[PDB]
Amino acid sequence: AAWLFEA
Amino acid sequence: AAWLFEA
Amino acid sequence: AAWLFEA
Amino acid sequence: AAWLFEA
Amino acid sequence: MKEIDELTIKEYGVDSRILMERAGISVVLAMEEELGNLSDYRFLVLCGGGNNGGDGFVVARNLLGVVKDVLVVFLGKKKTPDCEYNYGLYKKFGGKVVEQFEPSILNEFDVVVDAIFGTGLRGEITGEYAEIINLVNKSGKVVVSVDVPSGIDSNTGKVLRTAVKADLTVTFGVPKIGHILFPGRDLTGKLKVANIGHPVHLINSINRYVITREMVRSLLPERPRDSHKGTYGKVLIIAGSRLYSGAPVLSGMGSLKVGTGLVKLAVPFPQNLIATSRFPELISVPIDTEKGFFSLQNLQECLELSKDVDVVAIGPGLGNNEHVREFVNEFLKTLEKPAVIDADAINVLDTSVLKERKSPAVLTPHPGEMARLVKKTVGDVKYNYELAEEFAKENDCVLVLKSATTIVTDGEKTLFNITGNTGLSKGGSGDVLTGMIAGFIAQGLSPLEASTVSVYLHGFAAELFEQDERGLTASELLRLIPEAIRRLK
Amino acid sequence: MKEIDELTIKEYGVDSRILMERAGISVVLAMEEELGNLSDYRFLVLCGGGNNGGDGFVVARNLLGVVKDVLVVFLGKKKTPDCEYNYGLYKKFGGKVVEQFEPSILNEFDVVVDAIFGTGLRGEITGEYAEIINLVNKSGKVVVSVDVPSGIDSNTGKVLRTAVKADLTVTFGVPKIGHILFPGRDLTGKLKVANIGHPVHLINSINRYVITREMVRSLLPERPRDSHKGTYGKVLIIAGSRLYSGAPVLSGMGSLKVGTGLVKLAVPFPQNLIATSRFPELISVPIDTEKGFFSLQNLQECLELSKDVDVVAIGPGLGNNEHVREFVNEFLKTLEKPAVIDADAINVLDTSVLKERKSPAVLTPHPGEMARLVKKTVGDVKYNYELAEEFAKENDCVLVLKSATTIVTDGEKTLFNITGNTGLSKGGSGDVLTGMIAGFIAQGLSPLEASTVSVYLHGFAAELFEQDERGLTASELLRLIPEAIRRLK
Amino acid sequence: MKEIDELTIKEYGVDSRILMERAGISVVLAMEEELGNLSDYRFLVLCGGGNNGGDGFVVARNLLGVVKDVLVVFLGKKKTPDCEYNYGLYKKFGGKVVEQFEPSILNEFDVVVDAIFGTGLRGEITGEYAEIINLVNKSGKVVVSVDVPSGIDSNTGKVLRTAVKADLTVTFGVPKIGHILFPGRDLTGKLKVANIGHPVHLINSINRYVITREMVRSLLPERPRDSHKGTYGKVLIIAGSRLYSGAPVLSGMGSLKVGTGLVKLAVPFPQNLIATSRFPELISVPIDTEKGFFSLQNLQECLELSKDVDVVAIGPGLGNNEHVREFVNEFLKTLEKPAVIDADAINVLDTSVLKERKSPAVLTPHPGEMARLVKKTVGDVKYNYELAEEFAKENDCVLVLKSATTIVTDGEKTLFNITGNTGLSKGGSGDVLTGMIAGFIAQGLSPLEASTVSVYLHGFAAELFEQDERGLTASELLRLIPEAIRRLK
Ligand SMILES: CC(C)(COP(=O)(O)OP(=O)(O)OC[C@H]1O[C@@H](n2cnc3c(N)ncnc32)[C@H](O)[C@@H]1OP(=O)(O)O)[C@H](O)C(=O)NCCC(=O)NCCS
Ligand SMILES: CC(C)(COP(=O)(O)OP(=O)(O)OC[C@H]1O[C@@H](n2cnc3c(N)ncnc32)[C@H](O)[C@@H]1OP(=O)(O)O)[C@H](O)C(=O)NCCC(=O)NCCS
Ligand SMILES: CC(C)(COP(=O)(O)OP(=O)(O)OC[C@H]1O[C@@H](n2cnc3c(N)ncnc32)[C@H](O)[C@@H]1OP(=O)(O)O)[C@H](O)C(=O)NCCC(=O)NCCS
Ligand SMILES: Nc1ncnc2c1ncn2[C@@H]1O[C@H](COP(=O)(O)OP(=O)(O)OP(=O)(O)O)[C@@H](O)[C@H]1O
Ligand SMILES: Nc1ncnc2c1ncn2[C@@H]1O[C@H](COP(=O)(O)OP(=O)(O)OP(=O)(O)O)[C@@H](O)[C@H]1O
Ligand SMILES: Nc1ncnc2c1ncn2[C@@H]1O[C@H](COP(=O)(O)OP(=O)(O)OP(=O)(O)O)[C@@H](O)[C@H]1O
Ligand SMILES: [K+]
Ligand SMILES: [K+]
Ligand SMILES: [K+]
Ligand SMILES: [Mg+2]
Ligand SMILES: [Mg+2]
Ligand SMILES: [Mg+2]
Repeated sequence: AAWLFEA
Repeated sequence: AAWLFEA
Repeated sequence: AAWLFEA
Repeated sequence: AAWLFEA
Repeated sequence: MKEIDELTIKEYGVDSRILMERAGISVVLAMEEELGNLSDYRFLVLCGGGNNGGDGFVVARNLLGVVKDVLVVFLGKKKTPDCEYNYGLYKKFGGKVVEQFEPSILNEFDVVVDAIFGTGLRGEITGEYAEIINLVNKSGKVVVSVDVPSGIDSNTGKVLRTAVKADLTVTFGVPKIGHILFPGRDLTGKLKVANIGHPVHLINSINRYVITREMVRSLLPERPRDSHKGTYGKVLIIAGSRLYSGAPVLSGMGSLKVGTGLVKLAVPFPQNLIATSRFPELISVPIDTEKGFFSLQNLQECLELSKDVDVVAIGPGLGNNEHVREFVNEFLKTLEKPAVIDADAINVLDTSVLKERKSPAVLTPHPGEMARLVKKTVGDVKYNYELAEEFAKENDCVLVLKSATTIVTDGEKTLFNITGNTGLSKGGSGDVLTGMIAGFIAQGLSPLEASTVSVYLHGFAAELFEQDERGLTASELLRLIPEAIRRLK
Repeated sequence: MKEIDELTIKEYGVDSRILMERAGISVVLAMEEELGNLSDYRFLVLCGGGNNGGDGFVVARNLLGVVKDVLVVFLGKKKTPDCEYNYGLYKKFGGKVVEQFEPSILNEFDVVVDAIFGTGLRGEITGEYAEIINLVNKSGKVVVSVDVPSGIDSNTGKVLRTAVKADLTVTFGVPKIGHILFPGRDLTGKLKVANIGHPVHLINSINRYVITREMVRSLLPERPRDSHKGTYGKVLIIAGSRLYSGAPVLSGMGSLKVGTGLVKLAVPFPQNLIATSRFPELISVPIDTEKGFFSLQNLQECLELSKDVDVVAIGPGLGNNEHVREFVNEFLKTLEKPAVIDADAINVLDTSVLKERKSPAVLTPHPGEMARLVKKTVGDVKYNYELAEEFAKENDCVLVLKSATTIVTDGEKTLFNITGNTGLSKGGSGDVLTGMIAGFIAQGLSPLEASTVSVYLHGFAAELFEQDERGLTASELLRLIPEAIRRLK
Repeated sequence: MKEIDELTIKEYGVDSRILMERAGISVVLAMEEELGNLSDYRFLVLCGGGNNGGDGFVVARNLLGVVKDVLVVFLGKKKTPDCEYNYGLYKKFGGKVVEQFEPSILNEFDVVVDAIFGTGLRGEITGEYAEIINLVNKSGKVVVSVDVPSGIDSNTGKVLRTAVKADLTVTFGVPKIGHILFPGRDLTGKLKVANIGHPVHLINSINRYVITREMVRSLLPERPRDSHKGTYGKVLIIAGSRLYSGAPVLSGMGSLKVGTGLVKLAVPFPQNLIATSRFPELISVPIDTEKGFFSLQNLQECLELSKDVDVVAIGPGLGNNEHVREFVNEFLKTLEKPAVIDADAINVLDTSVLKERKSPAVLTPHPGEMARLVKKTVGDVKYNYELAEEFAKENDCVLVLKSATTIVTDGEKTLFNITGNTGLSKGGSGDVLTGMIAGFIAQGLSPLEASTVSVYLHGFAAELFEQDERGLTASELLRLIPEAIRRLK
């Protein structure tokens, strides 16, 4: 779930 | 529950 | 819910 | 939920 | 209700100001019930110069200091004394009134309170009143109508050129005819009837009624445990033809699903065999006809079949030609049993027959059939409860005038039914209702009682359908009747 | 509120009859809220000759035709105009009034509506009024009191020889002092305050307040994310002795549990070691004393410890002998920081010191300590909010007079606290509260605000205890404070 | 869409590289949506020399450093400019490219990204491209196709000798015909349509549509509450014969289940009795025939029955012999009502009749019936949307060409339906659809709208069947229509 965004 | 209002 | 009564 | 993809 | 307010004030001695205060606070409490906490909303209150607008000033005043914003637009020229009193209080409490309606004003408010016209509306709305109402209807704001949506004739439910479409209508003492008949029923949205202090005796002196769940539950016949089929009556249904073979079947099961003991159909051979192939619990007597329709040659056999029953239903699917007309009229003149008269039996009926009958009758026309029967237009008869009352009284019958709101009257008592949906706007629906009415009569209800219970339950059963209402058929309606009865108990 | 009714009528122009109608219907709606559907119950309405009894006639009239039975027993001699008007309406609507109370009459009713006396009661109730009220209290019927239970002095909460014990009291506009102070608080049962149409401006001109959840939530200080301990203040607590070694510990954690940054105790050696053995996050400075109690020889050290804090609390467990008295008074005369003064510091206080201080102070006496401080009896000072106001005003302080209802006043604003239970009637409870108040002051609340928030939260924490309240101890109360804060948000 | 890309670049000024980057990242996001976290997987990216392969280089590059392994096999000879640009970026970022496909290479990867050919494929795939695609299809790895599975003709859905079978296809801007028609629909697997930045105006200038839930919900007719059966229209169905007695019944209930008010069947006696024995809410008129089939002797009666309806459906179960042909053609030439023409009425139809009719018509052939009607082979007409468009335009009709993907066209607008399953590949299915279409026309939808809504809902109802689809029958489909309507709302 992290290709686009880091929290 | 009906002193004031009838449905 | 408070127009008529405060608890 | 549809800016990128239509099903 | 004009009578009821006047009497409460003039005879009982309740101050007009007390009635008006109670009306307005009832609107506030009703809005709170529907919206939740009121304190976040901004209220635009539209007040006329009458007592309706007076009620509106009471609403507005009681919101002051408790909600986000209130503004009154006063739209009249003069004010009744009570409206003037409550206007003065609204201003004394710090309230803002403008006398000019500006279209952009709708933008800054969440709820519109419609206190423009109540039961005092006479004549078409034109002018700037019409412009204002049309703007409110295009605004998409939440609309709460005081007493009746402005523009509805409270006596008929007709729109007087234009009317407010309300999400919530709060009316006082009793519902008005205009909330009950369409189009007004549609414009009312959700209806609350508030008790504003009229004596309960005056409220009950009303001669026209809405058919309620409690009324129907009290009329349902008893099922004593030590019973047998004869306890619950016997119905003959004279129905069907070579053209219309399904009608008998729907009428017959209609009677059986409401608890009738024995149901017998008289149907032209071989159409009579259709009934038992579907529901073998029906008795479907073959009638020998010349060309597939009842005629005078079947008179004597139908009279014989009638001797051993409690009620006869006639008309569904009979066809309408001269030979059916001669049969129907001679049978009904000679039959000394209650009759439920529907459909093609209504289309060929000689009303002089009704006057000469000793036994009772129920007539179940839709407005097309009613129009033919009194020689008027559909627009003349539709929702015309005074005409229905006159007809029931003159012909000594119960008249069930079918439509989305059904009218049931014997000429002294008139009841309005509001159960049902558009799934009943489909062939076969009426045929079921005819059977239900005959059935209840056979079980011991008077024609008026049987009619009242049947119209309610027929509509309520439609509402129990689990999928989209437009897909409802009469065969599914039948299946749902016993559920409607269970839920009613 | 006599002012508020008079002004609403005389200045705003609301008819007295409108107020009275709204009062009575509010009682009906309130009963329905508590009882459910009213229609099964039989109501005995007891009406005096005043406006309270007038309100009762309104209640009675509005039940006519809707419930199982209503009867009014009229107990007065004469009727005010509004009572006379509503009596007349009750009779015109078909209502039954008797003028004789017969003990067996209670047998035939389910609910007693007490509309005998309201805020007009003056003097002891004797005579047949007293007999009637005593019969109602022994009847075990459901009792609903109009405005205030009859027999309570609405200004003080005292019982005027005898009073009705109510399950439900419906009062109008605002709560009265008599609902808030005991014994009246106990006799009120569940209290509902109904809006009967007074302008919200008049209702808010009130100078005495009940401390509410919303008030406390709006006063809680902010916790900016980029903070450090100094952001949240620093407290010195001067406390304890060889006799009373626990008090420091409870006061200190009191400050820490409400979010204070740094808490420092000054406690006679070796009692100071008790604190950190229990809560090592406390700083507990050992003070060298001659005989286990603070004296003038510790004055300079305590002043030095005070330079680096925001607030000082003094008194819990100090003991009371002459040397403590000399210390306490000279310290407080010289300390230029806010002070929270409790317990033994109150017992030895010279009130002239308070008058000469430039810095603010909060005093937290129970009524025994208050009695000693003003040289009166406990009965003279208990619940005596006017005396507390006078004392706060004369001494330029905030006074927190502790009891089941706590009074907080600076002489201009007075607030009443009704949170808490009897688990707080146990040693150690007060010591925690002192710490809470100092803590909130250190965080930036004014003495009045800090006091208001602390008394509410201290009581609410007690109510969060999971087992029987009598088993609550101060150590458990401490654990519950952060839960009370969470729930408040 | 070639137009759409060219215009976006040449007229709107979006750089080709921006479109291509957005295409590739959309593939990555789509895979993540279907696979979860990508970081554990090894990706084999197969790139051609065109812009499809360019998109693939973008995919590959964006996986570098984030997933377990990426390898590109470049399979072309030359590269378009954008493919060359993205190849260069892939290498500059550290990516590995080989130019030789080795069968064992599949062993070391989890996901194959198919970026070999897109919409630029012309002609049969032979050679080593074919070998590679066949190896990928036998590999059992997860296959993600860029734009269209390689080997599908994007204009027709035909396989160009061999094609990739994809688990997931990500296409850009709009679906292509090749995703919608079979076999391509089967090879596409799950389809996602990504927005890559074309102006929404260009995307909406498309003249061919996929029938969606939102489109159908917006077309469903309104059910005004004050309605009666006539509000919802009246259908005549001319159907059945001694050979085919069930077809009338399925067509009729088809109309009733979609909310039509009145449905009348004309069916040769005694087959007409079959209908009401099953569904007594139908009117089933007996038609006297010589040998069990309609002929010219029934022309006048069928015209008379048509005067009082809104639409006529004709054809299901009529049989096909010369006398049926003479009847059907003379009836349709004379009928001045909309007609829905199905089954045997299509088999005997003279298309010159359609051209001379003033009133509208809908034709509902399967490809066998279409083939007969235009004198071509089934392979010539199946999925041939341009031929359907031409026929609809030349004959001024709506053509509904039934198959797993149904084509609905009036010659200007063409819609594709993808609801339904193989339970509809069973006798009786078409008969229901004919009734649904007539019904919606009777309710006020245009022939094109009625057709669009009906094909969608007929397929969706099939998908609501609770057990295995192969066991679906037309009688169960009927039961499910109102559920499909409910779910659509
Ligand atoms: C008496 C009663 C029949 C109607 O009186 P009303 O309530 O004052 O009437 P409304 O408020 O609806 O409207 C009255 C005014 O609206 C305006 N109005 C009516 N028809 C209009 C029209 N077609 N075009 C423009 N304005 C119109 C008129 O100004 C009318 O009086 P007017 O012609 O002298 O100007 C009614 O029963 C009533 O008085 N009260 C209703 C119950 C209630 O509100 N309870 C509280 C206690 S009063
Ligand atoms: C004016 C106000 C201060 C008191 O007036 P009131 O409400 O009429 O007073 P009550 O009803 O409590 O009782 C008044 C009467 O009770 C009786 N009463 C009072 N003390 C009594 C005693 N100790 N022994 C016996 N009877 C007594 C008296 O008869 C007194 O008047 P009286 O001495 O002339 O006989 C009060 O604020 C008020 O008028 N209304 C309260 C709010 C309200 O009810 N709202 C509605 C609108 S009025
Ligand atoms: C222009 C467009 C119609 C086709 O161009 P394309 O995308 O480069 O075409 P593809 O990638 O599918 O394939 C093109 C090449 O595949 C190869 N190819 C085509 N048919 C073949 C065959 N039957 N056998 C072997 N190779 C073949 C060819 O090499 C062809 O060009 P060539 O004959 O000169 O060698 C297309 O609309 C397009 O350019 N882009 C699609 C949308 C997109 O990807 N968006 C991003 C922005 S470009
Ligand atoms: N929109 C609606 N809302 C509520 N009830 C309705 C609606 N439309 C029709 N009905 C009810 O359905 C029944 C219709 O019977 P009616 O005889 O009027 O029509 P029908 O088509 O002739 O039925 P049948 O074919 O059995 O004679 C009536 O009870 C009517 O009140
Ligand atoms: N019944 C009660 N209901 C609510 N609050 C109460 C009750 N009894 C006591 N309290 C509260 O508990 C606290 C008692 O503190 P106080 O100083 O008056 O008694 P204490 O025994 O001296 O406690 P400490 O030993 O800590 O000094 C006060 O806040 C008081 O208001
Ligand atoms: N595999 C499938 N997927 C989706 N829809 C299908 C499938 N097979 C058939 N259908 C649909 O079912 C219906 C078949 O009707 P058609 O008239 O073509 O066949 P039929 O056997 O003649 O039915 P009938 O006997 O009623 O005439 C059409 O709507 C068609 O689109
Ligand atoms: K109104
Ligand atoms: K009282
Ligand atoms: K591809
Ligand atoms: Mg009918
Ligand atoms: Mg203390
Ligand atoms: Mg077919």
